[PDB]
Amino acid sequence: KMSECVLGQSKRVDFCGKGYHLMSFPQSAPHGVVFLHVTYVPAQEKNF
Amino acid sequence: KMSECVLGQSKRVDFCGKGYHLMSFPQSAPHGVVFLHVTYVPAQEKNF
Ligand SMILES: *[C@@H]1O[C@H](CO)[C@@H](O[C@@H]2O[C@H](CO)[C@@H](O)[C@H](O)[C@H]2NC(C)=O)[C@H](O)[C@H]1NC(C)=O
Repeated sequence: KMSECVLGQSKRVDFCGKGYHLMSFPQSAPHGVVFLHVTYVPAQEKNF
Repeated sequence: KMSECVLGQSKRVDFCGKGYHLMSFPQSAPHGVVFLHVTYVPAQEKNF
């Protein structure tokens, strides 16, 4: 995920958050890593 | 695979069946899952 979510834009479904992946930012944690995932989500549909 | 083969279209080779991935349908099995992989296979080539 560090390579595919932070150093790129992934198309893999539900791999870099929920929605359409735009970008991610890492944060360190005591014995691990926290990813902040920024996604695009559509809203307010109409029928045509 | 449930995320990437069923909830979307994958470009990963051989991850969602043999051929060019179109779509997949899940089925429940006892203690497991069965994937029905729908693929696109070209046929009847000519040379040019
Ligand atoms: C396209 O042309 C090639 C030859 O350039 C065909 O390959 C030949 O196929 C025949 C019959 O199977 C063999 O006897 C030859 O040995 C093959 N040639 C070579 C050099 O391998 C090929 O069959 C053609 N493709 C189509 C779809 O007709």
